Amino acid sequence: IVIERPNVKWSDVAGLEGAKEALKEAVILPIKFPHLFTGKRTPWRGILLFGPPGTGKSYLAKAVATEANNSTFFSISSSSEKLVKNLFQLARENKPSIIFIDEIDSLCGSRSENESEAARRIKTEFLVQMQGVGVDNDGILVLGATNIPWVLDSAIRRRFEKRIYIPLPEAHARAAMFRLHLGSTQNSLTEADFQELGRKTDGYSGADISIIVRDALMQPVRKVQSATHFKKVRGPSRADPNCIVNDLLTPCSPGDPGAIEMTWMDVPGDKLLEPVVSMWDMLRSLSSTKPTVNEQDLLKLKKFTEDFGQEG
Ligand SMILES: Nc1ncnc2c1ncn2[C@@H]1O[C@H](COP(=O)(O)OP(=O)(O)O)[C@@H](O)[C@H]1O
Repeated sequence: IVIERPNVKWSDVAGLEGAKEALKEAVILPIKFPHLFTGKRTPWRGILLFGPPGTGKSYLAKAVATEANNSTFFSISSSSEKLVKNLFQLARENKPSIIFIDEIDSLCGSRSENESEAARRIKTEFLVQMQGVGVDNDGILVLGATNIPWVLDSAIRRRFEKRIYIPLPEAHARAAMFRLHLGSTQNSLTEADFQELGRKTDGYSGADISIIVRDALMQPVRKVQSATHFKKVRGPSRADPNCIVNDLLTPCSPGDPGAIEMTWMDVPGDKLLEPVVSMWDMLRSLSSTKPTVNEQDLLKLKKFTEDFGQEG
């Protein structure tokens, strides 16, 4: 449904050097330098991003969605469904355009034979759109995401000539994801800290880490809400940062010199000085969270890789 353009720069996507290049070569260059991809170099029709969950598929998708030079981006997902015909339409009308279908593994059921009457109808609607009588020769590419690609139907799988794997982040990659998600928020983690976190999250996916930071990140909020005492520290003016004040209030332990008796209720709106997210927090946040992506994922996944190679 969403017909937007996001703001996820390659920089934000950590790791995935090759995915990045592979996607530049098949999506961005053909757009910028059309004369280069004519004749025998017509870019592939559909790319299929696949691999363990939370490794970057959807995310990376938005990356190309931003790096698409005004080349309108269309995104749909698992959700009278002739609206498929309708999607490709506005797409051809606005070429060059991209189509991203998250978790394409939706329309299928190649395990326990999950079968529906008209879902067999929904598939073929699009399964036909791939060629089109009125050739969509246009600069239109179809992106497909999936964490369970083997359950895919050869019918669709084989309309994606170029397929890309999206792996579990390596060390350096993790570290950056910690710094990235932390964003520009007040904290106190040193480089050596990120690297140490990177080393600790061995085997975690990118979504796992994001789930971690989003938690630790909320640590200074809890401390402020659940506090019982507040010191009276000195720090930047809430209304004008470059003007220190010796007036701000910050939550602190009852057993601390300068500890006033009162909760956030009393703390004025513009005198609150929040704590900085710390390494002790991220670690506590890391502990109560364990990697989900087990070897089966890569196991039944390694299969698809070998037994299907390209041409799907
Ligand atoms: N390689 C990555 N770089 C930065 N963030 C990532 C990466 N992979 C996953 N994430 C995080 O997880 C989310 C995207 O998950 P995707 O949508 O990548 O999961 P799927 O890959 O869809 O399971 C984003 O919100 C992002 O914060």
